[PDB]
Amino acid sequence: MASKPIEDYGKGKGRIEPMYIPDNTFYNADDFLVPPHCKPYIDKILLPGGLVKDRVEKLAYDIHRTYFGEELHIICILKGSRGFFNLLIDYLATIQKYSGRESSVPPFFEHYVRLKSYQGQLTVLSDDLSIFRDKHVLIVEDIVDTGFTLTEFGERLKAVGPKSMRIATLVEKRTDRSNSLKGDFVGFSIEDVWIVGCCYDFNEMFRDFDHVAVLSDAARKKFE
Amino acid sequence: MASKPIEDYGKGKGRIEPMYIPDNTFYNADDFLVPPHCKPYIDKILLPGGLVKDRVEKLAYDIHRTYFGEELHIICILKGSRGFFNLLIDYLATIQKYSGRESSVPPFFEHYVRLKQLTVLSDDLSIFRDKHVLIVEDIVDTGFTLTEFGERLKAVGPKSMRIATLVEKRTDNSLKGDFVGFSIEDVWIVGCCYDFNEMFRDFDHVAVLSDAARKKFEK
Amino acid sequence: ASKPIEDYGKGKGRIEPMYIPDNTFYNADDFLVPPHCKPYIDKILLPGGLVKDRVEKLAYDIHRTYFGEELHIICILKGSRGFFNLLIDYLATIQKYSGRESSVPPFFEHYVRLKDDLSIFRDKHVLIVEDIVDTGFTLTEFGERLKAVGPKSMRIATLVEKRTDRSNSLKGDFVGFSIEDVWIVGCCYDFNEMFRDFDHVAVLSDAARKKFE
Amino acid sequence: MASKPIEDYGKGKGRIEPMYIPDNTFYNADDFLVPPHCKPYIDKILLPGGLVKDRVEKLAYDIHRTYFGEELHIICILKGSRGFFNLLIDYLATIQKYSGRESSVPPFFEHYVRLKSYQGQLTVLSDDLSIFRDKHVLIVEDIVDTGFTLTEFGERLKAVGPKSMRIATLVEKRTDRSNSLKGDFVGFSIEDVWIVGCCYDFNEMFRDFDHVAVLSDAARKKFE
Ligand SMILES: O=c1[nH]cnc2c1ncn2[C@@H]1O[C@H](COP(=O)(O)O)[C@@H](O)[C@H]1O
Ligand SMILES: O=c1[nH]cnc2c1ncn2[C@@H]1O[C@H](COP(=O)(O)O)[C@@H](O)[C@H]1O
Ligand SMILES: O=c1[nH]cnc2c1ncn2[C@@H]1O[C@H](COP(=O)(O)O)[C@@H](O)[C@H]1O
Ligand SMILES: O=c1[nH]cnc2c1ncn2[C@@H]1O[C@H](COP(=O)(O)O)[C@@H](O)[C@H]1O
Repeated sequence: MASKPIEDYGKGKGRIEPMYIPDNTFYNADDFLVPPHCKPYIDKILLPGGLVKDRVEKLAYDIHRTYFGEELHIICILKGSRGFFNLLIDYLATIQKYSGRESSVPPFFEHYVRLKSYQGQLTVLSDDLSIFRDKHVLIVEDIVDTGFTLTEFGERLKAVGPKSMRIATLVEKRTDRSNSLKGDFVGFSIEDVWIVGCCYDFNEMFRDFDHVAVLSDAARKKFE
Repeated sequence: MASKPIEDYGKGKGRIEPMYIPDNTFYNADDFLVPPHCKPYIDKILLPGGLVKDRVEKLAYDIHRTYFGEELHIICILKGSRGFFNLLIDYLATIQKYSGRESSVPPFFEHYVRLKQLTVLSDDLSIFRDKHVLIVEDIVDTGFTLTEFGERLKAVGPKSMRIATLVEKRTDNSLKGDFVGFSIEDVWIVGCCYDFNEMFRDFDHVAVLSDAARKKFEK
Repeated sequence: ASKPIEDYGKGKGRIEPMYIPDNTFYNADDFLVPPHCKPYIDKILLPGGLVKDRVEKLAYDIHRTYFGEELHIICILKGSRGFFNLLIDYLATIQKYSGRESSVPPFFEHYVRLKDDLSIFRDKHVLIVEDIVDTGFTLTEFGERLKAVGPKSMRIATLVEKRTDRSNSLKGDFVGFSIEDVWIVGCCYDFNEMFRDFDHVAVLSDAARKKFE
Repeated sequence: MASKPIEDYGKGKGRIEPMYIPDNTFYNADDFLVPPHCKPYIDKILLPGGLVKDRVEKLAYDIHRTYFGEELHIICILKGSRGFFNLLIDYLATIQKYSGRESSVPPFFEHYVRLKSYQGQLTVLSDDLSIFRDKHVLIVEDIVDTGFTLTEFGERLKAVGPKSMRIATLVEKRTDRSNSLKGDFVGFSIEDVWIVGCCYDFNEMFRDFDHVAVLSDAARKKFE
């Protein structure tokens, strides 16, 4: 199960389709507890924080099944993936701990990279990538929009010759701006809106909000 | 904030309206991790367990503001309300522990009653005379259980009486809670402590009772 | 898997509990204590997180013992509410992530209170969940009434057992901790209905006893 | 509350003393659920994972009081402080959300720096540190042993002229090798032993184990 041709990277071949959130589907912010610093700026909730956690649990189970009994090197793309990545590795460990079928291989080995995208150029702040040579690698990203970040990071990783490369992203946007790259383990498919909350930011703001929400015309102005 | 006329009980007067879940609107069970004993029987998830939790956090916040600084007696109607009740008391305690404005009264005093048509079995209610009482119920359908118990509780002379219920069904008129998580369509739900002949309580999400479920578990 | 009725209360074949030595405690000032409890809590015998870590292991032991079997778990209200809710969360999660699949639910829950119809427990595997065993009187007497209905098997899960001077003391089958003989409050444990919502297991202090007697 | 002379960095001046764990005081591993990959190696548990969580809640409350009202920039020292830092920011956000207060300022601003120490040399992998000029900065670290890493990193951060600089560390060791640096928000004071578990590693092993254990002889030999 862990094996996968390197050329399938970014194709999402053989993936389990993500949960589909239809266009214009939102919950009211007023039905949730919204902290004061966020209250003026949040109107519509796309993904309740608890719904995110439920979905991440299923993804972790899918990931556990793929890499069962294999060494798994998981890369957190900082800053955005922090929340998703921390949830995923907590579930991977717990699943492994309670599994009725045991292994002497740890559930994962964690790695961190900082990607700064300019759409154009991609900056990388990370340790040497040669460590990934011959490893099963799982890249964790918060959201895929155009696909640029993961495509060019993907080429830089293929150069060191990993054993396999897969992508986990919490959300994928349905957008005409996409280069067609898709993830292998995807939480949700959403319409083309800018989201905030649950680590998603807008100019470094709103990461601590517990739910995934849509901007607000209001908020774009005060924080642009 | 805590005072309120006893005859307002069951009217939902001045409440914050619940989250409205439109008819025929569900998540696909295949998008969630479903345990093997439930796999064959769950197809439509009405309320993900996380959505439940997020909503209960908000109700606990509304409850905390309603009884702030007041002695609050909360009654759990067993067995169905235990998961919501347990979630609610956990948020109440945490909200009070992290509050700026401090207090010497505990966040709640807990009490338990059970079901028998079923009615509540509640060992000597005279301890509720002159107390602020909050009754916690898993779901309100016809409103019979809460109406019948509410009359018996009124008889001991509580200081106030309010209802928290996770879900209220839209069914043909009717008793309403004060702190209500969700308004849903008139369907039978299982999971998250909701049962169908004692089955499905431990499933983590709120699902619609399927045909397969009904046929397998019908008494 | 399931066992002789006469072994009830003996803890026969059990895994001994974590043994907390006499006079061993944490300082309450190292923890966050809410204002209603702060005047009264000084010594923490069991941090709430240690209770949760230990309940995880007991739930795993219970999962193993009843694997594949229909398990009816009885919660002795009100004190056992915290422990029982922890236990059933873990039992369900362990089953859900096991992957070593089973069609029976992880448990069927049941509730009893202190001063009902036990007939439903005839021919059932029963686990009685109790918050703490002190003299053992509560579980001895309840056990005799449950034995009268003819359960298939009976075992006891108790979060704590006190070390008393009593001989032939009732022992549980899945026990979290052995502690010194002192009154404890917090984590659902009470003193005249006070302190249940505090997050940690504390020793009842003199101030607490005098204030809440 | 949040102001403090830059010269006091590393002195733990005016701090709330940590929980003191006496020498040779531990829990037995058999009383906990230990996953198959760790089972042969864990004997002694110094700090159950749940005791860590309860302690970090108190430390989060202390931090919350210290920076109440101000903009707090908290830096996660990768990789070891990942789990501590994640717990910390969860608590800070939850504390603020439930507070009587109605702040308009977010509970924190997150930042990540990977440090690699050689006792010597210190490699700093991060985004530009000059964004911390005139900010209240809290450095989050997993454990202070010699104090070398935080002394050297402290000097590199003083060069951008932060408004204040404090240190949160989950554990500090009672050692002979220490240069005397001590943290301002410290969870525990422990005897001088190597610890693994709860993100603490021994050559990149054991991070996912849920409890803080002492490195055993079986672990050393196996992972030396
Ligand atoms: O809706 C959004 N909210 C917050 N960040 C986003 C959003 N969409 C894209 N991004 C950011 O842009 C990066 C990837 O964009 P891509 O390279 O166009 O696929 C993510 O890793 C995020 O940092
Ligand atoms: O859809 C359902 N699923 C599970 N239990 C239900 C459902 N609808 C009603 N009940 C049970 O019926 C009891 C009382 O309903 P009511 O008295 O008609 O309002 C509730 O306390 C529930 O536990
Ligand atoms: O130290 C204690 N704190 C709180 N309740 C206790 C304590 N010791 C005994 N109890 C209560 O007394 C009952 C057990 O007493 P026993 O029958 O003497 O074993 C339990 O149901 C508890 O709820
Ligand atoms: O007992 C230990 N277990 C795991 N890592 C440790 C231990 N002691 C020190 N370290 C690592 O060594 C780094 C440097 O500690 P220093 O000696 O104070 O510079 C810390 O940030 C830890 O990551």
